[PDB]
Amino acid sequence: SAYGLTTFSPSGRLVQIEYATTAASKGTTALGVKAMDGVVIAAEKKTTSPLAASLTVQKVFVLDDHVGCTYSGIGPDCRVLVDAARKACQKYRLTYHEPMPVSQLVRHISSLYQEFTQSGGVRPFGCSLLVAGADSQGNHLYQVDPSGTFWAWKATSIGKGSTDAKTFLEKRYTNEMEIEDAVHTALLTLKEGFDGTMTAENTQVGRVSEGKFELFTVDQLKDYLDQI
Amino acid sequence: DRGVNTFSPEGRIFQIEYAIEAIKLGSTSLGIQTPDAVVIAAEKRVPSVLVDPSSMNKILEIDYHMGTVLSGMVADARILVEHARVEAQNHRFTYDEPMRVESCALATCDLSVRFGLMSRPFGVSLLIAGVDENGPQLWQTDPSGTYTRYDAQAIGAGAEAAQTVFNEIYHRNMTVEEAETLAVRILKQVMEEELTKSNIEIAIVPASTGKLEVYDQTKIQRIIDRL
Amino acid sequence: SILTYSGGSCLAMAGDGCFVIVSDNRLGEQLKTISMEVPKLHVINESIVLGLTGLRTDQQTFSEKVRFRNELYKLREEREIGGKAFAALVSSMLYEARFGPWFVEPVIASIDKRTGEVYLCAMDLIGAPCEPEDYVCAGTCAESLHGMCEALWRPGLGPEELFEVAAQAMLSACDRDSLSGYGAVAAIVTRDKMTTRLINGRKD
Amino acid sequence: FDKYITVFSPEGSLYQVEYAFKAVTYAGLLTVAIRCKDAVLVFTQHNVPDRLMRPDTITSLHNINKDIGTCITGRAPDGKSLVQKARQEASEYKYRYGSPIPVSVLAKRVADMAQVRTQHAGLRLMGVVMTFLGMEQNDADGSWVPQIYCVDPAGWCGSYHACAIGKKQIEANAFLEKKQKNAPFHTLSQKDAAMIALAALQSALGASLKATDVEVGRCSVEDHCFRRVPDEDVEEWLTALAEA
Amino acid sequence: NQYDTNTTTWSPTGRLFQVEYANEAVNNGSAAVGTKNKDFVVLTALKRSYQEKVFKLDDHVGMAIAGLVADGRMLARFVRTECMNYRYMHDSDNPLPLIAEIVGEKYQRHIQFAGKRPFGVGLLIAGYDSTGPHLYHTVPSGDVFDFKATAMGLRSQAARTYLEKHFESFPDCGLDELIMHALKALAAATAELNIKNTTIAIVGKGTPFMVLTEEAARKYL
Amino acid sequence: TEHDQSTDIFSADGRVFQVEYACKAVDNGSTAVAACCTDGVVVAVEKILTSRMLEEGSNDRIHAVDRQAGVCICGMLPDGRAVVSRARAEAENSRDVFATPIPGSVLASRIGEFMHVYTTHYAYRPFGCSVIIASYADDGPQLFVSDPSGTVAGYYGIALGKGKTVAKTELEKLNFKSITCDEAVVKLTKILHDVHDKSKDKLYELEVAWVCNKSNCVFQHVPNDMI
Amino acid sequence: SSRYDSRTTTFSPEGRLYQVEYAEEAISQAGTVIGILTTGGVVLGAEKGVQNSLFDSENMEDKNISGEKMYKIASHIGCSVAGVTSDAYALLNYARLSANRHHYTYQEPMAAEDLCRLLCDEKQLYTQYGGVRPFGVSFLLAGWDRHHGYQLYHTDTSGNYNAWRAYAIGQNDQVAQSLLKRDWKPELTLDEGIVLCLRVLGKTMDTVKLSAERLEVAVLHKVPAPATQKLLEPYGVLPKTVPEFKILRETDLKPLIAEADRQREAEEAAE
Amino acid sequence: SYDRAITVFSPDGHLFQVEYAQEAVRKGLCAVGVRGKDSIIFAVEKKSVQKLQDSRTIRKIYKLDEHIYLAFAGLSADARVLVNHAQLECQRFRLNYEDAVDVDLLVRYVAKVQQKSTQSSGSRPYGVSTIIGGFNENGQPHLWKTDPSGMSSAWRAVAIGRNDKTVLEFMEKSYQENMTRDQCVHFAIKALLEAVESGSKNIELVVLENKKALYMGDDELRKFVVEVEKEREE
Repeated sequence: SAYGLTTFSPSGRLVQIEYATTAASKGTTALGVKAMDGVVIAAEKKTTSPLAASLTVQKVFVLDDHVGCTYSGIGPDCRVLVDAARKACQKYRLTYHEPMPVSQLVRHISSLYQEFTQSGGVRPFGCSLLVAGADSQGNHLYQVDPSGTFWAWKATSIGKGSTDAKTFLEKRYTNEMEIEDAVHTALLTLKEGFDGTMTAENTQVGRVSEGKFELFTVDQLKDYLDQI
Repeated sequence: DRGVNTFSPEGRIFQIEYAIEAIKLGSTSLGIQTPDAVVIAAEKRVPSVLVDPSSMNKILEIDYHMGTVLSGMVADARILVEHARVEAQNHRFTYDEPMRVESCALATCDLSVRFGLMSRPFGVSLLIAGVDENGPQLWQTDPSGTYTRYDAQAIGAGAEAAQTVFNEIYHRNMTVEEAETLAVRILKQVMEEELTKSNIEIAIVPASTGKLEVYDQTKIQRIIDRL
Repeated sequence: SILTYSGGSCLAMAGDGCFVIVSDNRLGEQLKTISMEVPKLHVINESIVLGLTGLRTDQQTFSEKVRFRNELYKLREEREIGGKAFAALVSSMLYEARFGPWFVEPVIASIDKRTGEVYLCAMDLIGAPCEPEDYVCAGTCAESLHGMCEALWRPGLGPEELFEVAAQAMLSACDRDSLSGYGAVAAIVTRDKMTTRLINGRKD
Repeated sequence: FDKYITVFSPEGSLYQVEYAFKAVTYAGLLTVAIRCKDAVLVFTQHNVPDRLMRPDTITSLHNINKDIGTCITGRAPDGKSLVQKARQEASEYKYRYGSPIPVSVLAKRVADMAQVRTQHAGLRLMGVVMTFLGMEQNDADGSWVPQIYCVDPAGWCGSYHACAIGKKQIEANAFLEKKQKNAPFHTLSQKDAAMIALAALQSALGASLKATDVEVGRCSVEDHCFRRVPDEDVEEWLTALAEA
Repeated sequence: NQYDTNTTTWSPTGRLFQVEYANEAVNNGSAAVGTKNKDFVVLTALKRSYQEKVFKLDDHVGMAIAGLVADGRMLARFVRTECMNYRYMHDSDNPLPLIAEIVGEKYQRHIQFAGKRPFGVGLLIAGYDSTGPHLYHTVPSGDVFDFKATAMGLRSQAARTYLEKHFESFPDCGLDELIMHALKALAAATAELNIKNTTIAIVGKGTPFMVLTEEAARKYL
Repeated sequence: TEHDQSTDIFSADGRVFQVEYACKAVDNGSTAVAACCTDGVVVAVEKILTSRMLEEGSNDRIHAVDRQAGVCICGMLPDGRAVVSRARAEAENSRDVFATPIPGSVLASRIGEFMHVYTTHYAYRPFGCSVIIASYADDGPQLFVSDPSGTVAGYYGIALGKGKTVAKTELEKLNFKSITCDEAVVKLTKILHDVHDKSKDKLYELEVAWVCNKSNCVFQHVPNDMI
Repeated sequence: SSRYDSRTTTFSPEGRLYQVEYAEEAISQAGTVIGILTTGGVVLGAEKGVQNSLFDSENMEDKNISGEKMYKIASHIGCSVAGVTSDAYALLNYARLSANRHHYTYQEPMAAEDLCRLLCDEKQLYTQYGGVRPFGVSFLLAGWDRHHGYQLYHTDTSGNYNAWRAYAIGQNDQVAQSLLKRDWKPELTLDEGIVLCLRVLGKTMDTVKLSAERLEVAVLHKVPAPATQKLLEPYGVLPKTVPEFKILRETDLKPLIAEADRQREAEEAAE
Repeated sequence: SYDRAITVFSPDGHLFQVEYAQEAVRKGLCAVGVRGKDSIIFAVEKKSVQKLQDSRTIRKIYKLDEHIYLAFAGLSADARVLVNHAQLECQRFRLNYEDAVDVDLLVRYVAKVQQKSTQSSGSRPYGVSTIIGGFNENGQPHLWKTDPSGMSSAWRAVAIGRNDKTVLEFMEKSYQENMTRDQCVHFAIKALLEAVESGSKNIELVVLENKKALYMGDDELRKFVVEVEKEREE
């Protein structure tokens, strides 16, 4: 099949892109906060049942040694973007022998979203991403949506509990936060919207600092949860 | 809604039936075979007095011994006649002799049937007229890719009328004058306008010389007056 | 030899917060001279100069391809490329023609605007780099040039002293070579400015 | 229209994916897998309705390679097509990297095959859940640990302590949840794990089982290979359950 | 009818309608007959402005068609080409059972895929090889029947009714009585038969596939 | 009810209706039976004749696919013939590449895979035949059935087509461990004569084949005297 | 699968192409964009959306290549877009690649009308071949070349283009086009053009004072040529002035916004 | 690669995609050609007069080679693609045969491109009708018209686009053989003002003579329009 599935409608709307954006906005909550010396991203990972192994569920991904991401929406669709992003980072190192800037990686991702809104025989991706990283121009946090549009943010949230989280961050955010105060703020913002008890096993956290991106282990995250 | 390859419940392909309807809305064309010669003729039908009638020829040469008259969609017909020309020259190239009229009819039908690639059949029927070792001949091609030999035939809007005039007057044994005359008679009847000498085309291929001759305006008038 | 058909030579040297890069002016067809005004240096941006030697048709073709990629880089990335990334780019373009090569041998000099660190590179014709901290040379009088620099260069020269050493090395080597000469052109690059000078030489 | 091809409905869902999951229960059989201290086990119903069928030719279990097994649940021929694609994948991996594919990596590759059909029009989704079983090595000490990974028609890929799939999966999962509260399944012996899996099948089917009604697979620390368990070993687990 | 548009749609009662409709193209073609005795096969056909209905496929084999002529010609070119290759590689006649199998298989590929149309033509194939005379009938569904006598086309039920009375006597008949039985069967599906509207073709022991001229056909009409 | 127009769509209940419809074509076709003895395998099928003027061997439903294996077709014969070709190619591949006669279980699984792929794609339809596979290679005597869904199973005895419910009843009163290939031919033929419906189908004959020790593990038609 | 084809490239019954008309309706819902031709250059101005406090900068090293609404194509050509944003990025890359290939082949800059004609042919193609939706974008292009000087073009969703002395696309384009038809004159300077642009955006946005945070302005003008290295290029000849595309900052707009508020307070006084 | 059939026959012999293309042509601006003794005139209506339009107007009469020009009606973007194909064919002909292309042969190439668009899977027809005129290498003038089906014919004067049938009736009465360069310009302006409203800057005009072409300026055109507006009052 080689005809288009996404088309214009009488008032100028592309409805499959809206429907895909509705699927992204019903995923579980993820967020991100940019400090003056790094970035933190976090996400809920609740399982449906205790017969599921918690450890293996991943909501936060490494894309390369300096940059990582999280998502809300349809997980299997996110895996396709994570594989394409990893590949682009390595291809950039082979050609220039330095790390791909986050601005260039986001544009690469955005153009892959745009193709699935126009090519024949395909529907759009049903997930939004948060991308966080460090390069020569500093620390960055971006959001990308199913249309392919992207924005740079100081703090933001995606998914179900995303409006209340964004109101809570607007109050508590300051331009002069250290990285450790940002990890505190991020974990406090999740707790507000969380249904049940937040544990180090049902949440996941990643951090950019000193030019490197790293997932927290369960043990590291427990120390931060006992202080909040 | 229903595709290009679909059969109807009585076993016909729909797109081929419709292409045959488009031919019945054409300008009228006809041919008559005698033992001496074969004759072809067409209603021109120009849209205004501002058109140069030269530019609207409905009778084309394929090679020295064969000519064609077309009915239905003119631009589709030009694709077929270009193919017939290229085939008749390939035959001379390879075998150093003229191509037979029946073989040229056959080649044109093998192009006309390759759709399902092309989106639709050609909306065209040709009458091909020529001379080879079997004498003067007249063949018809049609959008189903069938070809048939005839003694006299007409195609287009006035076709049904002209097959009643043929079923009265045509015998297998006429002369060049009686056929030239029967042609301009049938045209006068089934036309819309009044029949001048710059409003129809005529051509002959005679057994004697075996070359195709397209009649001028001067020579057509002698045939109007003889009426 | 295809690499010696057209003539020409290039040298670059490092100092304290500066470099100097120098080329000859000759263009030929084996022993015939076509022109005496063809320097072989290309300014890429304020921080980087490329010298190209080898067959002249491949110098002109390869430098046009490099300028085209650099223009698209600036629009995509919204910044100037730096010296280490530029040399990696050039090495990747040469290796793409591994089994049907461009007959050129690049010399690259750059200075990091922020730190004041100098970076030199020379490549063979399929892209293998060598990155010393003193000098690099290529072209028809490469063997002589390589020995003049080993004798005259020393650490920690300022712009004007380093200029004198590079000019003398280029003129002594060209006087023992039939295929390079007719004076030289030099660029002197610091963090703050870029100077260019025309050096007088022999006319044979 | 959203009912017939892979495009989104207005609520953000994909109906061909929902319907491919009903194909999993429509087939009418139940499977249960469980991981204990030193092994992983899988128990699936062996249905031979017709008395003229040759029972040893009807199986839901297959080897992907020596060391990885699968169990198919749902539309049977759909599942056999995924066994052939998985076999091909494991053999390409070995050629390219020179070592046998790990069970977590293979499950992810098959999950990607599925996601491609939810996003491109014109090929039917496969109406199966595939469960993969095998031992995997730790990089720290070099010790081996059993795994279960399930892959569904949406392209989701996940790991379990124990799972039931198929008809009455809701009731069989509830049952395993209760039993888990006593002792975590990773402390249990094979026998105790087996008594929990067989009790869950029976409870959900509402019937009694003989050895010929179930087929069982196993990998262990002792023998990495995926192998069918002999009928005599199963009889003795059922006997042991009937007592208590 | 929601199931009658494409070749790739089964109906709820297990039928394929587009293939039944292509088979009506054959049943409305002009009639043709075939018969055989111990060592000959005869074909006759109503060809009435002459319309070609019989085609030679190699020295030892030919056919009559009914239905769409342009599909007839496409199959004739395929079988011709196959017989030429066989003789190139083996220096002998392509066996008739293998011709009938490749034709059947080519019809079937055109009833299973959406980018192909069924062939709307029926063939009677007649030939003579090392195992004797053969007569096959092929139809748009892809079936192939091996016959002692049959007829296809318009009003071919009357021809088939006549052949059911006499066919058991054909093995003992000579070539002249066999030709006559074939014309009396074709007559039952019908103006009367002259040398200008009827074709007669023959193939057999010591006889390459040939179409009688108007001279030779006078003896029987 | 748009969900039943192509094989690439599930219904709300988790069914694929085009495949069910294809199965209905097999269930309305002529009956077949088969049995696995200790020596070999025997297959028999009813041919409904459409004319009393057919030659013998016309529209055969049983075909050899290697020296030691054979196939019988139920439902639509030209669809069956496409599967026979595929099977012939798989048996040849096994001899040429792996230097073995294809084992029966492997042949059946490749035939299943091939049939399944036509239940997945908008541009093709499912086959309207079920195939009985009978083999005796290094894995012993084996009898399998593959249906239009691509599902494959092994049997001791089996019946297909419109007489199958009754025929199954009668195969259940045989002893499969004990029976020989000469007894089997008599019993199987009897079942087929008894389920034949004399009102609907007036003319018929039986076709029978085997592979066993007596035949040297060669698959072949039984000589017409043993009926 | 063919029964679910929507037939995007098929004529409808008055010679209309419906997907092309519907994409035009999408443009008319987008942020307003203005262009003005002066004797000193071209001005492009755009309304930005409402400004949240949690927005950040990309912090790019060179600031005159791209804003939110304005993009450089080559040193002598810039543009501004209305419509589907990710579609604009796909066509912007195509234009960048076309204009820089020309310079590779001829070593001179591409003409402005030529670049506009290549871009429009890329749009026309998707309306005639290939079964997918068209692009939903409209561009204003500003350029300078030696053939016709300063130019301003507009492109639409059908692949048609036209030349203008002033123009507007997006939301309130009939209001903006009426005010420009009154206050444009052949003898405008670059600074008078920038003021005339801020007042038109002022009116359509419908705020008495101009927020400097809700506007974007770019110019295509001619500046003194830089170096002239006759030692490295002995036959190189530059002219006195070269085109430049510049995106104005908040410290260049401050005086020009003042002049636009005074002329707003002296137009509310006469009434 | 999309390969759906778009242009198909329907039950009374109609090709609807071709008739719809012919409707887009009748909605288009009006265009006129006139053959004189030793000149060819092309005249075209323009979209409208505005204060904001740029004085240097985009040309809607195209040059195909030194000696051949083209005007059109219908979808302007489809016409630009056709012009591009015909420019390449003129140069391909010089490369292969050395001579300059004849006008009738270039018209056949263009008509064949239109005809193919009505029969190729995966694509719709061009919604364009063209008028093409030029001089051979022996000074003789030709003027041709093509429609969206691919049908071509030669004319002495002709009109296409909106109110074609009105302008064609006017021209049928008044046309005379062997007119002068200035008598032709008059006749063409007059014919256009049967459809169009005013005659200010809503006409462009090209005069083609053996070895010279001219896009008429505003001043010379104003002179010819007032002369014609005076004669329309009588």
